[PDB]
Amino acid sequence: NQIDLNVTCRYAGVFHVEKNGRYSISRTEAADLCQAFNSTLPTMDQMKLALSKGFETCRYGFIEGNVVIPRIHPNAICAANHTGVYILVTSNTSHYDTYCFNASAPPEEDCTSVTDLPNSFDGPVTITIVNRDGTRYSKKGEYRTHQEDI
Ligand SMILES: O=C(Nc1ccccc1)Nc1cccnc1
Repeated sequence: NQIDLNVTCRYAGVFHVEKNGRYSISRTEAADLCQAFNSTLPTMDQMKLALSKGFETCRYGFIEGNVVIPRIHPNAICAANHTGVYILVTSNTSHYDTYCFNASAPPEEDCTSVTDLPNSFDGPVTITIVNRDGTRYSKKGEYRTHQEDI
């Protein structure tokens, strides 16, 4: 009973979380997942500020109200070569990665690793935070509050 959560640098408190190496998070799960990091789904304004500080990914993820990809450098296989906060408009499907926003993180680029999951609750899952540099932090718990996400 294991969940891997790959996380990134934080940029103005915003970071990306990919679960189990696949698009696999629902909007309800995303809010619960960010809550386990004492975080919330970013607002568009928070995401735009993070982008301005150097944040980009090549993965769709929830923010508050939309599913987006922050892009700095045009890449044909990331958000159709767009720059800025690219907003997904048309999709059949409901599961993506998520972004999260931690107000207590540093104001600009924070590329230190994540070494805790401070607000997970008691539960049976081995949850492993996987940093981009491969460093890991694991703890037994749960973060999902909606049965349909389990
Ligand atoms: O904030 C964190 N831990 C913590 C919380 C309160 C007091 C002391 C430590 N971890 C974290 C979360 C989201 C992104 N990066 C790091």
